[PDB]
Amino acid sequence: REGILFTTLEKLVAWGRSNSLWPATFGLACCAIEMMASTDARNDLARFGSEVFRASPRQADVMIVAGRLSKKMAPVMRRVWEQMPDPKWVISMGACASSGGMFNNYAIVQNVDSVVPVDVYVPGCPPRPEALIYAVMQLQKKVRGQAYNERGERLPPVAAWKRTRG
Amino acid sequence: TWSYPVDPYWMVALKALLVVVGLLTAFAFMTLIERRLLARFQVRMGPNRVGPFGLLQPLADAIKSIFKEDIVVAQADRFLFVLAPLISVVFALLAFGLIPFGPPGSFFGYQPWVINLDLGILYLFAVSELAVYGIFLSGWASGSKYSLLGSLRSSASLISYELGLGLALLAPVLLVGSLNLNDIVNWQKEHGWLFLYAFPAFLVYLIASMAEAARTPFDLPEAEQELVGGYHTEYSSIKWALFQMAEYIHFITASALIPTLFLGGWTMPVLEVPYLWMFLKIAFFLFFFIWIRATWFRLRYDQLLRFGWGFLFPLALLWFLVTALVVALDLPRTYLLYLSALSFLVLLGAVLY
Amino acid sequence: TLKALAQSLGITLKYLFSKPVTVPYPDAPVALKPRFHGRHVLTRHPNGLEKCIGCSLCAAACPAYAIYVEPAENDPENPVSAGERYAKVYEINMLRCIFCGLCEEACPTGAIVLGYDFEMADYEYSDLVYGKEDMLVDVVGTKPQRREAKRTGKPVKVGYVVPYVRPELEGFKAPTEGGK
Amino acid sequence: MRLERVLEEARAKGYPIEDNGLGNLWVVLPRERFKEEMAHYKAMGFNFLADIVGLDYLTYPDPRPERFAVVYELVSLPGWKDGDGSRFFVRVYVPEEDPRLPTVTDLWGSANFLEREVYDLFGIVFEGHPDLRKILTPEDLEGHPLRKDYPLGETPTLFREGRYIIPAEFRAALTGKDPGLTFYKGGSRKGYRSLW
Amino acid sequence: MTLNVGPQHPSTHGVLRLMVTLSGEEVLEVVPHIGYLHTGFEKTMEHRTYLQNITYTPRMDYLHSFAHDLAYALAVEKLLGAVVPPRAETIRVILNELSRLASHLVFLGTGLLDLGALTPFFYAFRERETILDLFEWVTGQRFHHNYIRIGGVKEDLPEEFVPELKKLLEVLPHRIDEYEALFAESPIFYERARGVGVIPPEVAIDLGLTGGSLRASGVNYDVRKAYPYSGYETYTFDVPLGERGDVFDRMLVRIREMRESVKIIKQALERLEPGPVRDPNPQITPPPRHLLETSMEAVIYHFKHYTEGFHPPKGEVYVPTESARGELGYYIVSDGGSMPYRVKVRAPSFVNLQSLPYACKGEQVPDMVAIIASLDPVMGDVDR
Amino acid sequence: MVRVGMRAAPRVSLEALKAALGGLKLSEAKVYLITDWQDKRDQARYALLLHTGKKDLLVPDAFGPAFPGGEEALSELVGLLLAQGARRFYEAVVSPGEMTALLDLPPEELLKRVMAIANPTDPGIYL
Ligand SMILES: CC(C)(C)c1ccc(CSc2cnn(C(C)(C)C)c(=O)c2Cl)cc1
Ligand code: SF4
Ligand code: SF4
Ligand code: SF4
Repeated sequence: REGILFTTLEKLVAWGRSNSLWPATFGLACCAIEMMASTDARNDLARFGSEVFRASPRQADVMIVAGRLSKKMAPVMRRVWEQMPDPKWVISMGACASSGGMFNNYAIVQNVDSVVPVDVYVPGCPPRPEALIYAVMQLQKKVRGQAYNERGERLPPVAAWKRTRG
Repeated sequence: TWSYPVDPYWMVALKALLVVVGLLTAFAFMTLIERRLLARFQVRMGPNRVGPFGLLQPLADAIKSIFKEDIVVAQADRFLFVLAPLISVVFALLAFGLIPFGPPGSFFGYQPWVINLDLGILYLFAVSELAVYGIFLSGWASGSKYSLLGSLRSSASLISYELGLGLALLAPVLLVGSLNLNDIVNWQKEHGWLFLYAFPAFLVYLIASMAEAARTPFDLPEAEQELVGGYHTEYSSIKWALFQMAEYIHFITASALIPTLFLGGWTMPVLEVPYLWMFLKIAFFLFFFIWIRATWFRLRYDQLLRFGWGFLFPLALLWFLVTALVVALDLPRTYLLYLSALSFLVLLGAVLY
Repeated sequence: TLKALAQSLGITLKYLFSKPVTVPYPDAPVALKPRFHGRHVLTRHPNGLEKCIGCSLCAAACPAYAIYVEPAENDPENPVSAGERYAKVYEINMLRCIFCGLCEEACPTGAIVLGYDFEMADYEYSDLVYGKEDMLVDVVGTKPQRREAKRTGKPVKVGYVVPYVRPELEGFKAPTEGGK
Repeated sequence: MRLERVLEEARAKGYPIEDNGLGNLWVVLPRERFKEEMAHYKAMGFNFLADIVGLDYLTYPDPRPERFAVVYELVSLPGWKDGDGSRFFVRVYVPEEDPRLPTVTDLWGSANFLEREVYDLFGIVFEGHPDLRKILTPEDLEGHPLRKDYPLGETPTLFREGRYIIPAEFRAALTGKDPGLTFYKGGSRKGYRSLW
Repeated sequence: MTLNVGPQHPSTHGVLRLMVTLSGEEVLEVVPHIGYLHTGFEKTMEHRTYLQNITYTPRMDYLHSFAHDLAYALAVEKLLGAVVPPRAETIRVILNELSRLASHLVFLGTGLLDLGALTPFFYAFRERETILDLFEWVTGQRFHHNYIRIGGVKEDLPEEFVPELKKLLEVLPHRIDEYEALFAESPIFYERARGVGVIPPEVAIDLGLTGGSLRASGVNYDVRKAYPYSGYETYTFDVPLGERGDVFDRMLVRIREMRESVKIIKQALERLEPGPVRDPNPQITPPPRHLLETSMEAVIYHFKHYTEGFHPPKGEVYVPTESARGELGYYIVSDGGSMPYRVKVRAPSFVNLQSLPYACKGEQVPDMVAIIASLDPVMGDVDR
Repeated sequence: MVRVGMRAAPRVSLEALKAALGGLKLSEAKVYLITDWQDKRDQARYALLLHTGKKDLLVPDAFGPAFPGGEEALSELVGLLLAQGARRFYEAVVSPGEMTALLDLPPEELLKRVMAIANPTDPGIYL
């Protein structure tokens, strides 16, 4: 029941969800290859708990928006995001997803927070694979409830808990 | 069960419960070991993380698995959707008790095994059919024909090789003359390592078990990068875990049975220690099978069915008929050693062209 | 051609016993080349004067338009830049920045020059607009790194190592080849 | 070689030949003669259709005959049966209020997708197309992006305290018709070309 | 079964939608649906100075991007007649063949993983990292590197680049020969690839399938021989070809292309003599960074070039090149302004994709994956 | 295209929008919530452009929490659009200097600009 209502139990389940981040592959653009390189045999996102990679949205919690989110893919991704279990986290990978990138035009959503609740933002073009590990570590200590912004605020464990989805 | 004793029923329940929880912890740590061995295969190293040895990552994964929004999909069957994992798991756990882990009493007083049925291989075969049952049933229940075709692939291929399993298993019965695994094991103690007599059948059994979810048809199928498989794609929290668990238990059950019947299920001529040799041979078959997992491609379920039907089953039935010739005329047992050695030399020397 | 299955097994095992190749970031620092495109830095002359003379060439040549420069006049008594002009406001949106290097290539004083840090992931958009005093060469680390050093009591640890820092990065503090 | 024979065939037919000193050839065909001429062009052995590029000449400083101009690229593979290697372009202007052009689907199937793109990017409808379905832009998108009267749709870049930028009013680089920040543009910035 | 292999699923690389008209386990015909990544490079490029568009060029075909960089550079140069020093051109062809190696590595890793086993994805992709390290050495960027310029290249090579490159040129031939020993005597990959993928050269030509799979159908049609631009006239060159268009011959040709590319790398690097790096014509190349403190004219040219840029003559241009996916080119219309009037890209994978319903027609459902991977599509190229 | 409501009057604009909306079927209509300052929604102001396909409707920058009680009106508004069958919600980001003049442009220019620049939005962020 939501991972709450005991001081030890919420710490425990937050620990589990933090290190057991099961990525949901959503490769969009050239960010995708520097995403996969965070799993190659120089630098693997295969230690923290993300070795296995369930392409299914019904089985993976972290959605890595790796590339430009073109508008014709937005509504589809929409349902794909709703086709995730509720304990889900959404990372915005790359400049084109986090921001509009250099493609300031009619074609691209200029910030993916519009359609999906973003957990962590990561600048870069392409973000070095180790920066992707840094972003998942950021998300790690966020879902543990150990993350603070520049204004001093603690951030909720799971973004996408605060939106009247519909 | 002429020569084997019986523990009390409460001890039967205790031993069954211990076997189940052992299978749980075992498949978890074996998922870890498979990941790390794959890593060694592909230069990349495994999770030096949450452990030290990673041996606490499975607990984190399970703790996430619960609380993971076990969802009842709309447009799906209310009942079968939830019910099928119970079949796939239950009828997977069992069919492991028969495997002898030692002589009677080597369980610190009572019994290495759980049950020693008179007709064992039939029990294994019957409950083996039910794993495929649960698989394709889950494939249907999703109400997604996307996964449905994968479930059909599963059932078709596994059932073909499941038939082949019978023609494989026929032959050693002629030598042993009993359908209890323990008598076969004692035979392997006396005459020695049954596979020396029936290596081809062993192959067509081994290869058959490769089709039974280990890998390489690998049209088991899984969703990844192809027409999605059955028993997944709609389950979220525990039922998906239940399916992966049952498939891995089927894997380890085959990887333990193969040394049990043909090779030396424990019964070692050396040091004759009850448990360690059996566990070591299980782990050996695991190492080879994982080598195959991260070393061989798919067979597409078309060439796989053609191969199973045209190659495995005629060969297995022919070997059974030959063994039946020798047993019915019953004069030698050496003739089978000679013919099996020749057969192995054929299936091996034909490669190095 | 049945031999190839056995050969595949063999090569996979050969690579099995070949244990090493990987680097465990962040436990092992990534070796970055001295020319890497990283977090911008604003550089100072030896005199202590800042190099930026606020000429808006980095903003004009910025193909992503992430650079905004509000200028102001040097105060002769306590000057900040070397000329008669300095940059009162220099903010860069790391989410817009595509890491070209044109800002460096146009900077006539060598003030704005790409750095090396890549550990810049943060949670909020409006916090990813790095400011002048968040990129000056005086500082040691990225914004989330500094914030963690405050909320943690633990000093900043950079997760990269480089053979050396370029001359154009005079002053840029980094681990250098192991001399320390 | 077949390019030279195209030249000797067309020049007698009154088709102007546009050439820059770089080695690229344009042959301007009118609307009608286009179809049968290019049918003969395939019959001449022009296997390979590389490009179908749509052009909006609206914002070009010098005026042109028509707003839209579609250019096909015909080639002959050097390594096939009779490989010359002749590659050249065919330009055909298309009216702003009459975006008609017969397809070359019957000759090449390659123009299946390519022409569709021009119907997506420009208001050009290609007659004789198997299926003119919008390829790239979202289904609910209204209009044709690449024509100059269609906005690029820029969105401002954001900063800390109310400070923003609108790029189209920010860009210092000048297009052809923008006279510049001085009274005018002359010399090198009205066109510059070095002499090898 | 009009089955919808939807966008990005199941793990269909190169986000793409496929409506497989299919009864059973065969493939009647697949109706493709693309456009899921169209960002508008042909449009956004009309609004960036000639110097800036080099930042838009690589990011479209993000695997073999240096073909984009070089094609755009050559088109603009021919438009304004700039001279690339021989050392600059040689470095350009070195980087071109190197990114070709990286591209083919990624392509075969993705293909092998797509159906079958996962393992060999790593080793080849491993080399990519090393190659990337090489690039990170010179361009300071993994990919999307902004190095090339209209006159030539941005700046010079460090002393540290050549040794790492020689080390890789020593390890690569053995590595590639290992993959080929694994592959050529294929046990199942033979029964998986040799028969599948009917590529009649007539149809591959009619659909313009240039992406290296046409030479698998036996058409020796390569720009490196057909239209030498960057000195390939000066290289000892094997142009691999396939007898019958299938997956197997395709893959073998691509591997031999990798080895010959390594040989081209050796050849180019060996002939490397000191010299200049780009056309010093100030309208074409920004002033050298050292005399910014000496001349007014220096400040004027630097300022104008980095704010306005330069204005090439009124005219249209095109130059083709050979990408890891076939014939590429830029139709660039310049109106005498500091920004190009229009930039159209001949997207090789865009025209090459028309051959999917034909190719996968009658093949199996699983083989529809390999027959896509055999084509090596990059949807950043296609949607564009 | 009609213009109803006025600047900075969430309740008047909302009630006029209820009345003028009626039983309009929005199965293929498009809703553009134009705003400034992409990130900071905490103090955001919102204008609305409703393109039904057969006629269009404009409401100026009168919605959003930047006005007192503007979020409650915006909540009722998005709930209303969702009730009538709307599926496609869009947000366009324009400069504050644009937003005011934009409502004085001809219908064709305003509508073309907005439909060109739109960002698909999750309506949940405004509920
Ligand atoms: C399992 C991994 C993480 C390796 C995985 C993750 C995601 C995908 C599908 S995204 C994807 C992948 N490759 N490509 C290329 C450029 C190679 C064609 C794409 O264009 C796209 Cl869009 C596949 C595999
Ligand atoms: S941020 Fe760069 S690497 Fe990532 S999708 Fe955008 S252009 Fe590609
Ligand atoms: S590197 Fe960043 S700040 Fe510099 S010109 Fe490019 S986008 Fe602008
Ligand atoms: S180019 Fe350099 S001197 Fe000019 S405004 Fe930018 S940082 Fe300052």
